[PDB]
Amino acid sequence: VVGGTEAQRNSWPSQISLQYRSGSSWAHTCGGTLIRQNWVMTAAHCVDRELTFRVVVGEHNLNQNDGTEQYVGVQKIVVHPYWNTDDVAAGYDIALLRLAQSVTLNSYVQLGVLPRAGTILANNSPCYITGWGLTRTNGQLAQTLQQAYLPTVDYAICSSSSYWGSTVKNSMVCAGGDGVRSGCQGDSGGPLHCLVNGQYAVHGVTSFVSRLGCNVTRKPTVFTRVSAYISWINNVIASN
Ligand code: NA
Repeated sequence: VVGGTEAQRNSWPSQISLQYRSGSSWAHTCGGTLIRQNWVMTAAHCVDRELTFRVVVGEHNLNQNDGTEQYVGVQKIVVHPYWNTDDVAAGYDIALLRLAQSVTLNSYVQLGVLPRAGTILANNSPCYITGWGLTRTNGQLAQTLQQAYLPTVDYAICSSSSYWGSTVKNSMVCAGGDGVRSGCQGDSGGPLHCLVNGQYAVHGVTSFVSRLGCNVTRKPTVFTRVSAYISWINNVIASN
């Protein structure tokens, strides 16, 4: 997250860190959203590589003992069948991870609330991106979970020529684009939390930024639109 602020420990309890084994340690690669006690929602592209993955819930600081973490293996990966790793602009950048154990819920560990199917936010709708991604373009991962206020940019504006053009689809949410704040590498797969009728819901799964940089004016961060995938989500969980 470029131009973020450190999140309070209990603001975003559905946020997880998806990590891969890296020698005798684990490295954060992507975000995710706890949606069942044994199911995480993430970006398909976060799991294109043939790695050993684990999920950390109740995680705040990647580099320090928070006293609140639970560490769980990924037992099953279900990627959207239409996902194509060479065509992220096509969409479908969503995957569900079934965890080897059911996590315990507390104030640091909660299910992410999802929008109703079909829900599209009005332009300029208030949202936060959260994650441990780079704090600057070509930068380093955050230690502490960050958040950045990223208002939505509607499909008509986001798919206009000075924004993302044909690259953005109606199956996606755009947010931000102010040249100051954004998603960056390592935020992928994590939530866009948007405030709708008094309640935050996870409307976005972080998918991509410009190749030119994370915080590039009129290249808002693009998210897979959760509300387009409600039946797919339910269908996967119900059969797994
Ligand atoms: Na920690």
